This record gives sequence, C-alpha cells and structure tokens, in this order.
Amino acid sequence: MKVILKEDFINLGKEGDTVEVRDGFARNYLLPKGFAVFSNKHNIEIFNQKRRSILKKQEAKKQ
Amino acid sequence: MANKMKTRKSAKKRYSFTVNGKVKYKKQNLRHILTKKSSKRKRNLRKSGNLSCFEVKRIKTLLPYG
Amino acid sequence: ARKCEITGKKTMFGNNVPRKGLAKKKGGAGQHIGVKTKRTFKVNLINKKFFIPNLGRSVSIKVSANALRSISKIGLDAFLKKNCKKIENFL
RNA sequence: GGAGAAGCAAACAUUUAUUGAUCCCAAGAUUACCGAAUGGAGUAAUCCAGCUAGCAAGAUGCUAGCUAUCUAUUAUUUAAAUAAUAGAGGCGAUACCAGGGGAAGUGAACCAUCUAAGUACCCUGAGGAAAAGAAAUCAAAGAGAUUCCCUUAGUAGUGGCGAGCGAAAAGGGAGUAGCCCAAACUUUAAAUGUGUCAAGCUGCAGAGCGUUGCAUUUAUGGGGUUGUAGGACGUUUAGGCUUA
RNA sequence: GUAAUUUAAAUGUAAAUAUCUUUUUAAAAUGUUCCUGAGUAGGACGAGGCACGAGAAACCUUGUUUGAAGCUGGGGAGACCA
RNA sequence: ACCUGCGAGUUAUCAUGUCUAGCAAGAUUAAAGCAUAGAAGUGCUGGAGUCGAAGCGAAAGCGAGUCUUAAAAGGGCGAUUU
RNA sequence: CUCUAGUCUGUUUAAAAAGGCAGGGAUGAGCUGUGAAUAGGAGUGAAAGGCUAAACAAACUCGGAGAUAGCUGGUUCUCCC
RNA sequence: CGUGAACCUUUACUAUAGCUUGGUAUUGAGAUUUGAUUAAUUAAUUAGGUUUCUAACUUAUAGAAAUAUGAGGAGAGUGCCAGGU
Repeated sequence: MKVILKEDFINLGKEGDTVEVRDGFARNYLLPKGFAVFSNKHNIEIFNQKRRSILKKQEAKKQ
Repeated sequence: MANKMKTRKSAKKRYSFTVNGKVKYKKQNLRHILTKKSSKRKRNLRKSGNLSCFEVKRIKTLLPYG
Repeated sequence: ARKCEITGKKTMFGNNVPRKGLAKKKGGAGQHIGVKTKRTFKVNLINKKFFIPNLGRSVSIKVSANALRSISKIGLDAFLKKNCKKIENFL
C-alpha cells in the first residue's frame, strides 16, 4: 500500500512523503492512528499542494 | 432425424469398405514384442488383408452409413 | 451467510476429484479420474473493524480478504459507492 | 328483450309480471367470519384489547374507523426512534422461463472412470413470454445484434479409445431496430478537507486580492459514446438580439 | 339455428389524428494535450461450463493468491512464438 | 369353479433387403413463401443439402489406375462389360 | 391395581396374540391418568438384530418409475408348400 | 443356481467425514546469530532459531449497541493448497 505520511517516521520518511508499506502496517496502525493517509487523488494531491504552498518547507525540522 | 441410427465408432476406426462389398482391415500381432517373430511372418502381418465373408453382414450392421 | 456484505461473494459448490496415475507431461501413461464427490469452496470472510474518523467510530463488516485487498487499493468510501452500498447500512 | 316468472326437475297452493317482470350484459351498491390475515393472541371460521364517534354507556354491552412487518425514497444525527408516501407478503398454470442445489434405478451383460444427467425433485425470482440481445464476435469465408427452424451431420473431436457422448462455421428461412450512461470539460451549489497569494477570466486597459483559493463527495444542467472517437486548442462560422 | 350481413347506452382492449410532453434551437472541417470503464486483463493452484474425461488443451466463467498496460495500446485467430 | 366382457410385436425415425409406382447419368426437395379456400387443404414457388457419376493410399498426393517398392516385377483393392 | 412361568381350550377361533385354571410383584428400579420432548442410514433400546401406528437386518406416502432381470408365466382366425 | 439384492466384518479394493502436519492469506513493528547464495571478513536477499511491544486479532466483566477496563498475541482461529491418519 502506497501511503502519504501526515508526520515523520524514523525509517519511513517526512511529512508529505509517499512510501510503500506493508498493508497491515498501513491499515491497522497508520491509517487509524492518523500518522498517514491513503495516497489517492483528491487526498494526495490536496495534501501535496497544501504542503507546497501553505507549508512550503520543513517546520524547523531541517534546521 | 429424431432417431438417426448411430454408427459404432470403435468399429469405424478399424473397418473399411471396398467398392463391392469386401471389408479391409489391418492384421493383428504386429504391435508389440517383435524380435522373436520370424521376418516372413512380420512381412505378411504388415500387409493389409480382407475379412472372411462371414463377418460382412454383422459389420454392415455396425457401420450403418460408412 | 458466508456472504461478503460488500461484493456478494458466496460459497461455490463443486466436485472432489481424485486422480491415480502419472501425467503424460511427466512421462507417465496418463491419469485416471476416481470417484468424484461433492464439496464446497468457502469464502474466507473476516469480521473486520474499520475505524471511520468521518464519524469518529468503528464499523464492523463481514468482508472477504479479496474485498479487504480492494479496499486497501481504492479506499473504503469509493469501494462502497462502486458496489452501490452505503456505510449507514452497516452499524 | 318482450310474455311469462318464483335456480339447478316437477309436484302443493301463494304471489308477482304489459306500471315491462324473469333473464342476459355493463357498471355501481351491499359485501358476515376465517384465510397472505396485518391491534395482540389463537385449537383457522374466536377470545383479549388501545384510541376515537354514537348508543341513558355504565357495571368484561353493541356498532363504526385506526394501531402488523420488510424494502426504497426523506421530515431529523436514513444506525436508534417515530413521521411521510411508494413498491412488495400470498394464491394461481400437477404449464413455460431464469438463477441456486442436485441424485439414485440403468447401460457398460460386474464395477470404480463414464453413461443416464443438469434428469427427476427441492429452493429462490418475476414475466406474458422469459432468458439472451447491437461483437475487445464468428472465423480464413467476407461477412456483420439476439433467438427459433431446415441442412451441414451422426460430421469434426472426445471417451477404463470400452460402452457411449456429440458440435460449430458457412449456406438456405421465419422474424427485424438499434440505442442510452459513466469518464474526458463546464455550470449551479451544498457538505467535508485544506489554503492567505498572483487563485479565478476568451484575450489589451482600469477595478481585483481570496467571484470559496484549490480539491474530493452529494445533487442539477450542458457536453459527448467509437475499425479512436469525443472534449480543451485551428478557422469560415456562429439566424438575430437580450444577458456575461 | 346455419350463409352473407349486422345491436354498443355503458365497460374493456387497440391503433391513427391533433392536443400534450421532450429534444436539436449548427454543421462540414487539421494537429498538439486530456480521458476512454482497475484489484480489472493476465499468471500460479484447486473446480465447472464449452461436443471436447489433463490430453499438445485453446478459450470463457470461477474459489484461494498474485498482478498489468493507458492507442507509441490491448484482446482473439484450439499449446506456444513471430 | 363356470360363464360373459375386458385383456399383448404397435407407433415415430435411421440403416438395409424386397415388392409396387415414376424418372433417369441423373433422381429428389427440406425449412419456408405466395395464391385460392376457411376447406389442420393441394396447385405452384423455393435446389440450400443428400445419394450416384472413380477409386486407391495412413496421409500428402495420384488417378482407370493406385498403394506396397528402385521396380506394371508380382500381387492387394479397383475397372473395359455402368 | 399391574405383569405371564407352567398347563389347557382356542387356532377356516369370541380375540390378526385372548380366555379358563395358576403364578410373580404388591411402599417401590412401583403402577397409572393428563400434557410435552427425541423421526428413517435417524431416533430409542436395564440390550432379545427389539420397537418406532397390528408388518422393521433400515418406517410410511408421493415422485423418479412402465427401474433393471441371462428367471418364470402368457401371447387370440384359417389353408397350402 | 442368477457375473440377484440387502446387511455385517476385516491388516480386500477405492473414495471420504473427522483428526493431524507443512505452506500461504488473515499477519505488524523490534533485537540477536544460525546459515545458504551472489560478488567484493564486507555488502545485497532469504529461510529459520531464541526473544520484545501492541494497534490487527480473541478471552473475562459492565452495556441493546457503541465503548471502557483487565489479560493473551502476530500466536491462535478460519479459508485455500499439499503431506499423514
């Protein structure tokens, strides 16, 4: 399952990234807990546009 | 057409008809262990033969169309 | 029944066919069918819980592993819409 | 329709009918109780109610009218709960059709493959026909939706190659009819998310920094349906104007 | 009674005509982009239907798994390849 | 038990043989249509298909020859005398 | 009031399982009325291949079914070669 | 006697309920060394062995449900395939 991370993870990626994860990991943990969202149109595109325009950069994480 | 007589397929695959009645067939005993059989015996078994006139009526019953 | 509540999959009835002998594609003279019996192939339903943030609560549905896979692929709302069912029919 | 009528047969003594009866047809009324039976319950044809109206109504009084359930559509936080209409329950065809379940007696002179056979039967659905039906097809012929016949043909193949099972195409007929969504874009918004800049608009100018900024879902209209055509882009166009 | 004709107030079933309802209020016309149906096509295993019993066994449906392309495409032409 | 009634090689199609009728190297239409009639007819229309007219060889293929074979060299199955 | 060893009648009987004599139990593993539960490759059985609507080594009814039989029986007027 | 029928038994034949084993889906994240293979002890995969955390999943209580709490656990259970009985 390709998923888009609403936050950061140790081995996965940053908020806004998309990664392939095992389906159980995605469905039972990330999706219900809110750590990530399904990589669909009307969700992935909206999140990416909002992150690039309203967010536009790491919130002090890089520094 | 409701009741067309069915041919006997296992007989069709072994019998053949000549133009004026006789039945052609392939001789037996040339399918299997062959080293012991004499050469002239095998040569005669190769060539095809005709059945005795006593079976022709039954065969004509078995092959209603052919 | 053993029925996927989304797609409508149900168990499928068929035969039980034993075979004796060795297939020709393995050098054997062939195979022979034995005594066929009756049998059933069963869907593997799962009584899954989907947490829906949209109303902040979990809904339990009988779905097959195939439907679970498809939900993971497409998204639960879209899949329900495609099979013309609505989440409120559950609960 | 015209002279009898009081059923299916007359009898025995009573009336009606020329004031148009009886009877036939059409419509309407009446239409007890049980029964899908549905207020609850129940040993089917019957006891027990809730509420309203009238019986002096009243002490287990009588009569009339409502309160069963499922599904779809919304009046709401369609789940809970009632409310609103709409469509169903069952019977009938010891017929036909579709879907699901699916034998056994036999033949193979046994039997276990096979055959019988998708047969009987069971169950779920409706219809007057049903099913199917407008090629990601047949198939090496140039045809052109689906179905039903005549032929192909007991042929091609299949089968402990045993018994058996058994096409299709083409051709000749009956009968004829082709179409409509989604998606590609756009309008009207709502709901849910996210967003404070150059996000909308055919293109010059002024206004303009959020015509909700961009998306998804719901609802409405335009747009369109195929040997890859339909939209955004390319022009003549665009009846003609009002609106933008 | 029969032939050939012929009774319709009312009711039921049929067409046709307008009414009514709805739609087009336009088409012939070149190339760039967008879409053209997704757990679907296909493959592995287990079954069934095709006349066709795994047989070289296509193809279709289908249970358990896996899994695509996007016309610069895909399916079919009885294993398969061109 | 007697007596009287009832009480078993039929029908539908295919193969093959014979008889009858007709045509003849040809014979024959099936489904279906039209016309008249109302008279589940019978007069036409309809040649798609089948059986003969060439067989032999597993087949390709060749043909009064063909196959077995270097060989009509001898035979097997044909025919020239339907 | 419930049961049937032994014997007899009966056995084209009054009774498709009795009766005439007798015997066992008889305060209990008791008898019995009135309702209900267990249905066929199953039930039940203090256990005999018992019972389950007078028939049970797999109940009954309907349908498949006119099942299949190398078995038995039957197969109708006459004459000629 | 009939290539009759039924029942029963068995270390007769052939299937099969049920039982059992393995793999896979359900089924995730950790830690560790047992190795094999591929190249250059290192690196990329992969079967496992010993363990861990709970969010999947399932046990106890309350509740109509939702939900909560206390314990197990990616095991088990249930499908499919294969191996035994």
